[PDB]
Amino acid sequence: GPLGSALKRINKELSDLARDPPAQCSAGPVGDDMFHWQATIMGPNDSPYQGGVFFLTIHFPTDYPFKPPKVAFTTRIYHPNINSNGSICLDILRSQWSPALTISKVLLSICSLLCDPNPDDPLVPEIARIYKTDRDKYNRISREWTQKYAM
Amino acid sequence: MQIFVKTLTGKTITLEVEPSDTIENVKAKIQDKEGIPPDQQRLIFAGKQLEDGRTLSDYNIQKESTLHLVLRLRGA
Repeated sequence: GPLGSALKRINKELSDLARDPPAQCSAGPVGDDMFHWQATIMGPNDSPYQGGVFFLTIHFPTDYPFKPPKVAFTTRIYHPNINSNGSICLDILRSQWSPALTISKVLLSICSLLCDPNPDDPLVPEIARIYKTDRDKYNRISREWTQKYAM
Repeated sequence: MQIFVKTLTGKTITLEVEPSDTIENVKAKIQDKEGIPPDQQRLIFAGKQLEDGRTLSDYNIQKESTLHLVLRLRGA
């Protein structure tokens, strides 16, 4: 069924992550449910999040890969495209999703989001304002939150 | 005339306005103090979403009134 189709796609991507592991990223099933994953992202070197470890939840819908996976942060982070609930604003997770894309590509796209936010279409307007107009303050506060919650 | 604008973070904004000022004008004033563009602004008062094109007197907003500033999301 639809559930059955998603299951084998999930397993395929899981084996591909084993053969070709992502750099500074890892992901896998929480328990024995293949539709519910847990992921980690190291703070990118070219970002004020460097040194921190950020955990994410990944839930695969039953219509995967025809519908995008649902990804959210569990670790708190100071970002204009990520709110206090861990919700993420990213095109690849919605309007620009494609079945040809993978979880590996999603995690890489999130990594880039941490290095270069999209302030013009933000999730947290106040943080976006600081990013655009006072980059030093943005970097300063980002590092502080990294120290407090990502260590 | 002096009104107040409360944010989700708890910050209270103090604005100097006139009864004939449109909601768009008010959003411009908020941009002057907070730097947040009008299209990312969403104003709530008397249980209603204040629409751009109407004045403060249209909603009968008077002195010492407190507006609620919330998020206006555009695809994310």
